[PDB]
Amino acid sequence: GVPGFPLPSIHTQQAYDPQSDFTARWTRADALQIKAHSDATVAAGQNSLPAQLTMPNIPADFPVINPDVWVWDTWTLIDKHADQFSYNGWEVIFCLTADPNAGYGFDDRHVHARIGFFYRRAGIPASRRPVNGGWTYGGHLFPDGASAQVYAGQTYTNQAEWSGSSRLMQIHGNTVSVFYTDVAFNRDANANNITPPQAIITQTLGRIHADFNHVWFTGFTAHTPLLQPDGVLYQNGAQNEFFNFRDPFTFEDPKHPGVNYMVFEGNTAGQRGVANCTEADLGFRPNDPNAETLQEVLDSGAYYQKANIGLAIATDSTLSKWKFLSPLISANCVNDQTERPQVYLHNGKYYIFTISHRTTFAAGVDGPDGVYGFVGDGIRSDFQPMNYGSGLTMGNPTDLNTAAGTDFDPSPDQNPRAFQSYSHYVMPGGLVESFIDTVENRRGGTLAPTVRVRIAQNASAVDLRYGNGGLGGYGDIPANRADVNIAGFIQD
Repeated sequence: GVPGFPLPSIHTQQAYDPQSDFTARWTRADALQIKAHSDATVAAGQNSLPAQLTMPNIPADFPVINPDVWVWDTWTLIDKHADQFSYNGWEVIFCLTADPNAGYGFDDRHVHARIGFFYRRAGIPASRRPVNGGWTYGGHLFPDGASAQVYAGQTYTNQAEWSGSSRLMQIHGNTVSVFYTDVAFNRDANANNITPPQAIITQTLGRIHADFNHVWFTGFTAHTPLLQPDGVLYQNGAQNEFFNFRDPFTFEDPKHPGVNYMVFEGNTAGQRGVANCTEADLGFRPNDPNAETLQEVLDSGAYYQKANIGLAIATDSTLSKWKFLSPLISANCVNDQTERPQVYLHNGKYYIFTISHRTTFAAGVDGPDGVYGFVGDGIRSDFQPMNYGSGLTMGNPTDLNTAAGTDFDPSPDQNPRAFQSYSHYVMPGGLVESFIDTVENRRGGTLAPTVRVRIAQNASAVDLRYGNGGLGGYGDIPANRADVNIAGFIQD
């Protein structure tokens, strides 16, 4: 109830059938709360965010995970409940990787990304390992031809492997199903698409292995298209050449064993630039003195920002086949990007976490790059945005009062840590891993210090007593469960 700003929308948190068609809305009313709690008295380049929603500062002299590989979106090996498993004594993490010494600049790595994996010994406290994580690099995760099979006999200039998840299919076996986003591009000489990009959510099954020294994989030769945008629940390339569709995360319905769901980044279907946002996407409470009109918001171009978090359900046991369901959350007229959705269980509630960019917010809505959060009573809920009704869980240190800039061209009046990290993922215990983007005109293609957020109902707070003032050591992505498979172990 903050002076001069609209009240946040009302959200019940009530569960709905996941098969139903109810979509929660991260409304303008909700999102505007961010600038409502942003301290407007700060000096140029100081953090205007509320201190408990700010991520600790990353040091300029951070280490690198590996001097020979660029590393960003990073996940690890999880079961159907998102618990993180070591395998026969090893921790493993899967990364979008790229090559520093090939021709291209950090910012153009994306059309080049390859999934790689790192490993290190399990069961060891972070204070006892190298400053840079101790991660030894295993190489590419997939055999070289294999991800491009999805686009065999189509024409493109670039085909890359974008992020997703790795699921331990057998809690004490070795089958892993990697879900990832198999993208293709057809760029002209100025990097413009002559033809709209393709993103296809893809499964590949493979087996993990480990001896005493060394981790490795087998399989990953079969890459099965699972989902691609249909242009009716999820926006496609024909509709918007800049459409988002990626970041598959799967899980077993906790209240229903056997049934599997997946959550992924999307956009609200339809042709780009259609000005079809509704009073519901604005979500103001009746007679609020500070509400905006639908006509104002439209006139301002906000209808260009049309993110959703999508849902799909596996149509059998193998996770090789899936049906789209109505989106879980839309952010029409609020933000174009809700990346890396995950459902997360805590205290018998359901949390959707997703990350976003300051510069994908719609006109007149404003917030940091970082992690945004929603709570409810089920998989499909009338989700309540976290903290002051805003959705903000943990932003990079940002002055919201001054211009944002970019991770390659910083504005002088903005904070040098606005782009310190991205791709935050919330691990059991509320531990948050992420990659370093920009710290004081130092680009990091590398893992950021793991950090912690205590989560309490519809609110959160960064734990300033985690590790070292909140900073928990670089690349710390720890396993809370152990897969001890003696029989595949002796099969080396």
